[PDB]
This record gives sequence, structure tokens and C-alpha cells, in this order.
Amino acid sequence: MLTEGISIQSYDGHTFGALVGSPAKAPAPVIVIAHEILGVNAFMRETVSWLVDQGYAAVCPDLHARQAPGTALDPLDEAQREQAYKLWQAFDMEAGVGDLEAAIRYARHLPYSNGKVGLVGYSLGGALAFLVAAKGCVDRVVGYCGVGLEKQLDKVPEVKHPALFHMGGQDHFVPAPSRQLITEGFGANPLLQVHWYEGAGHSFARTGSSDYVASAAALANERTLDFLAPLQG
Repeated sequence: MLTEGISIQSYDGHTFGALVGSPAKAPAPVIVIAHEILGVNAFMRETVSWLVDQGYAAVCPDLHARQAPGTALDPLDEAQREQAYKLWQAFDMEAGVGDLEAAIRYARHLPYSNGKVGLVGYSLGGALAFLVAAKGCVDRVVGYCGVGLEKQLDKVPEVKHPALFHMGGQDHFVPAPSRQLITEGFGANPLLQVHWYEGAGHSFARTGSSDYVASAAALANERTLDFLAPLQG
């Protein structure tokens, strides 16, 4: 689901929609949400609503629009999961970072903006979140369960603003050697935080997922809100 009429244009003229949640009160910091491989779906709607309840405005851009505009896949359906994996396989990460940078610029100039923008990414979005953190166009970044962070360690010293990452300790995408590499690499830059949730799998924060772990999701989400709160005012 997207908000009708919202259009954001990227570096290369590509335009895309977004689900936008205006804040309860103005002004407010704006949070750009980088979605999972499944697109702007029920979990994204939930995430928008949550952040609005917590004193933010939120913008979730349609990152699949270069291939398939309005993608919103339900992870309960095998056919829709398969669609999502096909989209991820072909997904252009660099164009995703560009689209997110455009959404951040858009977020900054919303009429209720207090001038501060954050970025929260989930899964696909968590990997994009790290790449955006390295680019530095955003005030604070949060990434949940990003894949392949261990291959982006050269970018650790490029991060010049705070970034916080939540990772499952039983995430099959991040086995022990990868966790050790990420832990040691990210540890070199005190602007970064990486928290591991022992006993939690890849989609531990996604309500409805068989991976969901309430205690882990609760602690991660509490840390996220405390990390974003400094943007408020």
C-alpha cells in the first residue's frame, strides 16, 4: 500500500511512490523506513503507525518500483515469497541507496519536518541502511537483520554519524565467522553499535513471522526508540 499521489524522484529521473504517515504534532523528525524484500506491506504499515505513535513522521518508499511498482507481498504465501526472492536476486543495491537518498531529501523538506531525518531499515533495508550510513546524508541510522554486512567492512571508517544495528544470534545469513568479522570490524568505530540477540533468528522483529521473538523484538525496538529520541524537539 502506498499513499496516493506521493511521488519522489531520484538522481536519474526515476520516480517512485511511498507510504507516508504525517506526525501527530508538528514539527517532528522524519524517519525514512527501508523495507524488506517483500515491499511496502502490512509490516511496513505497522512500522509507519508505530513511529507516528512515538512522535515521528514516517516515509516508506517503494524501492521495487524500478522493476515492479507497488510491490506489497504477504510472507504467508509461498508464491509471494518466491516473487520477493526473485526481486531481491535482481535488486540494484546502488540504485536503492540513491532512491533512499532521494527519500531522505524529500523527508527533510516535508512541511512538518523539524530538520532532522533518521533511517530505519529491515532485512534488505538493513543492508541498505549501512550503505546509507557510509554515505552520511542522514542524522541517525538503524538497521535490523541486514544480510552481507561482513562484505562491507571497508566502509566502517566512512560512517560519520551514529548507526545502530540489531542482529539475530541464530540468523542463518550470519553464521559464526561472519558475526565475528562484523563484531570486530564495526567495533573499530564508536559511532556504530551492533547488538546481538541470542536465540533470535533472521526475522525476529517481524510480527507474525515464525522467527518472531517477543523479548528480543521488545529490547531491539526499545533501543531503536531511545536511539532515535535525540532527533525529537
